[PDB]
Amino acid sequence: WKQGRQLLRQYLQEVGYTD
Amino acid sequence: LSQENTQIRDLQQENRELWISLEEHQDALELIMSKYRKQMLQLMVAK
Amino acid sequence: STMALLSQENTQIRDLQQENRELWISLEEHQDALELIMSKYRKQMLQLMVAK
Repeated sequence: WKQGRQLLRQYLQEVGYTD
Repeated sequence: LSQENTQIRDLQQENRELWISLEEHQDALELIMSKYRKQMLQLMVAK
Repeated sequence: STMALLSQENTQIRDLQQENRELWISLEEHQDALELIMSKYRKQMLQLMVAK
């Protein structure tokens, strides 16, 4: 389903964004 | 009522879901492009 | 209905299928763009850590 969010979050964390 | 009405309702729900996912993908792409640009600036400062 | 593809119910279905298809294509285009930019980001990061 919409598990594509985990990939987006991986990318965002790789470039330095945080939770 | 009928199954065509059920198929329409299912397609409308899927449409709403897809618009939400596209918003998330567009936002992520904008955030990553911003970091990539700022990294290029820092590579310009270092070089 | 006897109107086939052009019946009111079938055009509603067809329009939703077409728009959902366009959204799915745009999602794939966004994922293609994201993995391409991430590839460049990692390369540039190596150059950055090499110089600085």
